Amino acid sequence: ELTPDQQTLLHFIMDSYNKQRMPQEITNKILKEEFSAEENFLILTEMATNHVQVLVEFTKKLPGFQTLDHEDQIALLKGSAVEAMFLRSAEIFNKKLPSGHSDLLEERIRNSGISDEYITPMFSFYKSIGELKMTQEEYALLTAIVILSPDRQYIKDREAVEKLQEPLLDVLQKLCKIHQPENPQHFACLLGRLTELRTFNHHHAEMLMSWRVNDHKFTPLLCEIWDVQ
Amino acid sequence: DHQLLRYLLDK
Ligand SMILES: CC(C)c1onc(-c2c(Cl)cccc2Cl)c1COc1ccc(-c2ccc3c(C(=O)O)cccc3c2)cc1
Repeated sequence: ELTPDQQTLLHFIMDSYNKQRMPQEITNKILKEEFSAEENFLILTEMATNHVQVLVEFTKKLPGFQTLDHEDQIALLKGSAVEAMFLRSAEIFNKKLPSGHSDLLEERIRNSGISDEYITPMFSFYKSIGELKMTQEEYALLTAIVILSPDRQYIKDREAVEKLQEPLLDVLQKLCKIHQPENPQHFACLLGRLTELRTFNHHHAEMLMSWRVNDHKFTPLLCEIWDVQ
Repeated sequence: DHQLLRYLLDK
């Protein structure tokens, strides 16, 4: 059974996770626009930059986030951005969200200048995680949990972060025990993703360099969050 | 450093 003091957390969090949202004028381009390596890339860039804005808003609304050292907020934001994106995109492919044009969106991803070494793992992650039949709450909690990771590089008060992350993990676990009494290893399976996600940061930094040397157009926001000269 | 992130965080 979930406590009152917890059921209030999950609600505020679940609240933020549905508050903001990507504009339909943008998300419609997965459908309308032509399908070329340039147009695909541009659209993918547009998606990322807007999502970054949604992330900040969401993250800010996370309980206790703002009491944190401002230098630590940047480190957390710059550290979970990509991982959060993978989850949102996973959700999209997994829930086959309508405003996602999954098939078409996978088209544009498959052809945007992304190395094969990266596309494969990217989708394998998508297939395996989809097969977890996650509830929007699970995605939401793993996100907040991804964002509030203490063990992020360049973090000063890592203890302060743990204090913020612990409460969510438990809420997530509590739920696992409730809605998944049959299978006890669910929670640990969920946490596994956390590691899988990490793996992708190495890969992502690569692709940024690749695109970069190919005079690929990013945005002032993305360049900031991902440290690109 | 980080003009945009800070800015968004203050809006
Ligand atoms: C800079 C560009 C070229 C880029 O480089 N690497 C990536 C990449 C890829 Cl390929 C795969 C995984 C992770 C990353 Cl980081 C991207 C594109 O990365 C992204 C980032 C975010 C979305 C997105 C988010 C929310 C939504 C929502 C909604 O939830 O409101 C609705 C509809 C569509 C939505 C799309 C799509 C692609």
